Amino acid sequence: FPSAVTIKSWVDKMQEDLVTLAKTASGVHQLVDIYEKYQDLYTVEPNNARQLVEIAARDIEKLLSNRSKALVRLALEAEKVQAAHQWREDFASNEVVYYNAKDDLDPEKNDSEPGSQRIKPVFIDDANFRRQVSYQHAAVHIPTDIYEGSTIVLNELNWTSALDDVFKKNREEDPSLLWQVFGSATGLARYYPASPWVDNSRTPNKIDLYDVRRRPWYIQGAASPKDMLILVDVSGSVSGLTLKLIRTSVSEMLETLSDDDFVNVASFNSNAQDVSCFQHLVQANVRNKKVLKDAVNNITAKGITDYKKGFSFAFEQLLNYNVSRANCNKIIMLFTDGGEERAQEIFAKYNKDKKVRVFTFSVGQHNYDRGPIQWMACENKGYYYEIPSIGAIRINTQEYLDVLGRPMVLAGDKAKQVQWTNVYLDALELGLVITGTLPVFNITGQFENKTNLKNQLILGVMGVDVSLEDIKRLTPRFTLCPNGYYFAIDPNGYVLLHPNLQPKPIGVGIPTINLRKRRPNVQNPKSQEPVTLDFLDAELENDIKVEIRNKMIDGESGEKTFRTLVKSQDERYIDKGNRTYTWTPVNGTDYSLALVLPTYSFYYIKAKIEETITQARYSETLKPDNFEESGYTFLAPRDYCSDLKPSDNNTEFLLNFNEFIDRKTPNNPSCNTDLINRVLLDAGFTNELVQNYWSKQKNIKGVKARFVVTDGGITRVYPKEAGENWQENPETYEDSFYKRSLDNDNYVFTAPYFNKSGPGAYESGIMVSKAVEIYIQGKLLKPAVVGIKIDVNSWIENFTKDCKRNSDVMDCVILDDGGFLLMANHDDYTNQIGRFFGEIDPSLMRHLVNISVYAFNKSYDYQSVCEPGAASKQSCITEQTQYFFDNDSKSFSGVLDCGNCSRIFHVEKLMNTNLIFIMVESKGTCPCDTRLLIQAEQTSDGPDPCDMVKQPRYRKGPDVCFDNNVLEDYTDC
Amino acid sequence: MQLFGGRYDFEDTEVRRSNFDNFPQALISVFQVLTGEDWNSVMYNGIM
Ligand SMILES: *[C@@H]1O[C@H](CO)[C@@H](O[C@@H]2O[C@H](CO)[C@@H](O[C@@H]3O[C@H](CO)[C@@H](O)[C@H](O)[C@H]3NC(C)=O)[C@H](O)[C@H]2NC(C)=O)[C@H](O)[C@H]1NC(C)=O
Ligand SMILES: *[C@@H]1O[C@H](CO)[C@@H](O[C@@H]2O[C@H](CO)[C@@H](O[C@@H]3O[C@H](CO)[C@@H](O)[C@H](O)[C@@H]3O)[C@H](O)[C@H]2NC(C)=O)[C@H](O)[C@H]1NC(C)=O
Ligand SMILES: *[C@@H]1O[C@H](CO)[C@@H](O[C@@H]2O[C@H](CO)[C@@H](O[C@@H]3O[C@H](CO)[C@@H](O)[C@H](O)[C@@H]3O)[C@H](O)[C@H]2NC(C)=O)[C@H](O)[C@H]1NC(C)=O
Ligand SMILES: *[C@@H]1O[C@H](CO)[C@@H](O[C@@H]2O[C@H](CO)[C@@H](O)[C@H](O)[C@H]2NC(C)=O)[C@H](O)[C@H]1NC(C)=O
Ligand SMILES: *[C@@H]1O[C@H](CO)[C@@H](O[C@@H]2O[C@H](CO)[C@@H](O)[C@H](O)[C@H]2NC(C)=O)[C@H](O)[C@H]1NC(C)=O
Ligand SMILES: *[C@@H]1O[C@H](CO)[C@@H](O[C@@H]2O[C@H](CO)[C@@H](O)[C@H](O)[C@H]2NC(C)=O)[C@H](O)[C@H]1NC(C)=O
Ligand SMILES: *[C@@H]1O[C@H](CO)[C@@H](O)[C@H](O)[C@H]1NC(C)=O
Ligand SMILES: *[C@@H]1O[C@H](CO)[C@@H](O)[C@H](O)[C@H]1NC(C)=O
Ligand SMILES: *[C@@H]1O[C@H](CO)[C@@H](O)[C@H](O)[C@H]1NC(C)=O
Ligand SMILES: *[C@@H]1O[C@H](CO)[C@@H](O)[C@H](O)[C@H]1NC(C)=O
Ligand SMILES: *[C@@H]1O[C@H](CO)[C@@H](O)[C@H](O)[C@H]1NC(C)=O
Ligand SMILES: *[C@@H]1O[C@H](CO)[C@@H](O)[C@H](O)[C@H]1NC(C)=O
Ligand SMILES: [Ca+2]
Ligand SMILES: [Ca+2]
Repeated sequence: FPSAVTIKSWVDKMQEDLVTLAKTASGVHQLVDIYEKYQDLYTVEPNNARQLVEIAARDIEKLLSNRSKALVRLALEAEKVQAAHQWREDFASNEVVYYNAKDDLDPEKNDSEPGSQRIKPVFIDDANFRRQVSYQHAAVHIPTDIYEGSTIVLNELNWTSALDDVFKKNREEDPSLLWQVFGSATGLARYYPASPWVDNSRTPNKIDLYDVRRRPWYIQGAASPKDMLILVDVSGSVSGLTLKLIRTSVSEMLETLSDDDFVNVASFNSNAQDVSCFQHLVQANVRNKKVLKDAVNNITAKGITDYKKGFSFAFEQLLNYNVSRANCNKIIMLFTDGGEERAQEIFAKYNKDKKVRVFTFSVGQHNYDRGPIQWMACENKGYYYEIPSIGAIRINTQEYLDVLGRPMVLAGDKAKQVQWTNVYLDALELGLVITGTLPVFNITGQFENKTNLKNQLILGVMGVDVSLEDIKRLTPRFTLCPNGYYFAIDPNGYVLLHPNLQPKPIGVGIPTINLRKRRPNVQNPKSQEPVTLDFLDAELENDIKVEIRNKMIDGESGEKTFRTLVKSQDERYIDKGNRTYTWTPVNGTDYSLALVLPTYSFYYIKAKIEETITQARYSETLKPDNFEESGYTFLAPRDYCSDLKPSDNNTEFLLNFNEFIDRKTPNNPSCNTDLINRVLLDAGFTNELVQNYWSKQKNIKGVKARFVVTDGGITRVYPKEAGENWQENPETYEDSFYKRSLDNDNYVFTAPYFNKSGPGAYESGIMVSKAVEIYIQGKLLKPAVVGIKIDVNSWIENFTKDCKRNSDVMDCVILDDGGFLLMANHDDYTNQIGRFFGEIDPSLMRHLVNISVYAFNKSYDYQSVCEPGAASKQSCITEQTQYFFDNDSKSFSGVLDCGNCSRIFHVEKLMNTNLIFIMVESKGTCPCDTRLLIQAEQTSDGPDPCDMVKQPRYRKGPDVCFDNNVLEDYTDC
Repeated sequence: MQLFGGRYDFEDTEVRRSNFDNFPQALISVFQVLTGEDWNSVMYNGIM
């Protein structure tokens, strides 16, 4: 075996050759010099991490206050208009004129429904609405199973019409408003502007299941956070249809709970016990609700009924106070059929003060006595419901919120506070939005106090949508580093704004489907859950990030600098870099805003170009006519002006940009001059580099293509023949190699992908990049990243010319930090370049991760596409693994044994590069193989959710809530 | 009532009115079998 001195000499020669190749081909020092040669076309401006967050927080607060102003107007006008409603009964004389959505657009429909007159809108297209909308009137959505033309419905359409004027006034005051909707307690929904419903009734094979009463914003604004305990009867007599209906009803009731509510499901048959592994109230987020649903769809009916034991168990669980709780609305929901014992002594013993509401449900068709459960219902300030079939479940499992809102109504003007929901997906296909809610009270005879009977219920909820794109426009990122970003958090740990939050729904568990019980024409529901992603689930969890998150949850402002592990844009690498977190609270709301800025990013380049001819020359520079001369150019689709729009097509976007800058003057009366000036300056600098340096040596032996990517959005690949091989995002802020090069302080090798269609193995080459570092006045700046694509074959010749071609004695390979193969020694691994080393040599890879030359760690991705198994595409959790170097040590030596074998290895690390050199005896020396070490997205279901509830994350629930009012009547059941 | 009493706990939504859940319904079912009208459905329910 060759000794250490020989291998040090060999790897030193290889690293020197590669470093010289990259340095003298890319031209890092040339770009550095031309950046430092001018120092007059731009100025270096600080990025104050404190002022920026204050400015952004104030802008967000002002936007949300603006949105809340349009809510109080709607609420007051609706209350005033409804107070003076007449309630007629004969509508066939004076029809009701309204535009019913989810109706056909044919003028020849000839509806002629008695009591209603239709409207045919014009439906111009619109922006900020990726639909066609009409601003003249408001649309009305009525659920499919609710008949329009009822006396109840026709009266709502009669008085709610008065809201269109307020809708239009709200729009004309602020033209950036999204949907404004009134959700009625009768199932109606009147929203503005008018737009056809996404899913009409039965023109296709599909139907819609949209009741406004079950939407997250309505449920949030209709009552306060709950402490629910579902008590299920699993005695013998519920066997049959009533057990199946009980299971479905419990699932539907769970569907109405949010993250501020705490729930647990228990069952009783001569003995009370929990249905799952929780044993107390839990947060009722997506995962815990999924666990409860799974446990509920497993209960069987056997035994003798005993209400006293069940109610004792439920009350004791409601009296815990050892755990996190909403601590507002302690309620018990009993799912039974009928009995004979009312258990007066239990209610006297446990809630003689009536601090707990008891809602009772009679499920199924049966002959058992229902009097006792009605008495249980409307003795303890509750209500009584009957669920005889499946069609009754949806409407009966949601009406308990009418009772819970009575104290909120009796509170008066104290309860008219604006609340903002979690991030969810808009029902009209607008993206991720949040809604601000405000309840509307019924005040008839308020000045005379006549009835006050139906005045204890709310009329409905007003809502205003704010898209996450609206908030992101107030946190600009193009003066920051590609590694810098904003993110905002709830007083629940959930991210309002984060780079890793995606429009996909949050996945839970593993998606299991049965294709053999799937009728083709049934229109099954898709999803209704909100996109709640915790802050610790959006980045890598750390012991300091938890402290920072806890500190910014409870309304505190501070700053922090620490070392952290940064996952790359594509989940294949992990980098260690300094980051600074600056956070402040948003005053008006409960959100908290933080700005993540690395070092080397406290100063940015602000262009000071003022010569029109130079601007014109820089502009004509990035013209497609001379892509042969100055290199193929890409442009980042940023919002330079409101007229030209990005279009996911870089050639025609560049054409539009060129004609836009050349046709009208770059004075830009309504466009962003800073972005345009930066783009022009960077284009000029990159072209100067290309013409002066890259063009001199048109052909280089080992170099396939040379690229430069700069801040501003200019990318240049010198050989036009290499342009169509460039598969990187035109936006420089989304290029993984760019950010990796920014973090590291040396040359970075990016292994090509494997099993991907297109030229990526030999016709593209290996990519090496380095970040350009300039010094203007002793301040760090990393504006651009240069690099080259090196020939695979030329590198092979460099390598072979012991370590000999197709050697049957020794294996010599090169890996990057991440275990991806970049250079083999036998031409069988070489063909499968770009694979994880554990896919081809699992034993050595496992030993390497064991000797602590490779460090690895795992994370969960809660927004992934998953293929359903047997037990199109669905959403689930995938576990991601990334490998990275651990110590600074360079040389490691040892022997690994697998079944009385002996393979000697000696890994060596290349200086000033993220590569590593490994030599080992051939796999044919010892035919041993335990199992492959997979590095890929693996479909998963963890973590275990009923071990997190024992030590849950820090949380801060709402502090103001309304329950237990003396004036409440509670004589209804 | 002794044989098929409370044993019609079928999970499906389909309704079977002729059962033996209480004395009047058992009398009606026995009388219906006696007249012979549609007694095969009663037999099938008892078998299942
Ligand atoms: C591994 O491959 C490399 C490229 O694929 C080869 O690198 C070439 O080595 C030549 C010999 O040293 C260099 O020539 C030198 O170039 C510099 C400036 O370019 C001149 O100042 C030197 O005078 C000149 N050498 C002489 C003797 O005149 C090539 O420049 C260099 N290629 C590049 C792109 O830089 C390696 O040679 C090869 N490894 C081995 C072991 O051969
Ligand atoms: C609900 O529907 C009813 C009936 O369609 C609306 O009531 C109608 O309101 C209009 C205008 O307010 C009334 O017209 C008025 O007629 C009198 C003569 O009686 C005239 O002096 C006025 O100048 C005006 O033209 C109309 O008579 C009235 N209909 C009835 C039957 O009284 C009602 O406005 C609708 N609700 C809302 C909130 O719009
Ligand atoms: C808001 O509260 C008021 C009063 O609490 C409600 O008004 C009342 O509405 C009911 C209908 O549910 C009216 O009853 C009807 O009366 C007519 C005769 O006028 C009768 O023929 C009907 O069969 C029915 O009994 C009641 O008269 C009416 N009271 C007053 C003072 O107007 C109102 O409905 C509530 N708003 C909503 C949206 O529910
Ligand atoms: C949770 O509630 C239980 C109620 O039993 C508490 O447990 C008791 O705590 C007292 C406090 O001095 C002890 O004297 C008892 O011996 C405890 N009983 C049992 C069965 O352990 C408990 O303290 C509460 N808090 C926690 C964190 O468990
Ligand atoms: C609104 O937010 C601003 C943040 O800029 C708060 O202003 C600071 O508040 C702290 C705490 O009272 C003071 O120590 C600082 O001196 C304030 N800064 C300035 C520039 O005045 C402000 O207090 C918040 N509003 C309210 C009502 O608390
Ligand atoms: C991410 O990887 C890091 C590797 O540094 C893990 O942190 C190490 O965890 C082990 C096990 O407790 C400790 O012995 C090391 O001291 C830790 N390193 C440092 C620098 O503190 C971390 O646990 C991984 N994260 C996850 C979620 O697996
Ligand atoms: C909020 O409204 C005020 C008043 O019209 C306006 O000056 C301000 O620009 C608005 N803010 C936003 C973020 O639209
Ligand atoms: C991170 O900061 C520490 C201390 O400020 C410094 O020693 C280290 O070099 C920094 N990391 C990089 C990559 O510069
Ligand atoms: C994936 O790559 C492997 C090489 O290990 C090859 O055998 C297989 O055919 C490839 N499959 C696809 C779909 O590209
Ligand atoms: C692999 O790691 C485990 C974990 O400590 C260690 O006990 C074991 O000895 C390691 N294997 C070898 C061959 O050293
Ligand atoms: C690198 O790994 C060796 C073991 O191979 C260990 O002794 C050394 O401490 C590590 N270097 C560090 C932690 O800097
Ligand atoms: C390792 O030991 C086992 C049992 O002693 C033996 O069967 C096997 O052949 C040995 N390995 C080799 C390569 O001979
Ligand atoms: Ca029973
Ligand atoms: Ca017959």
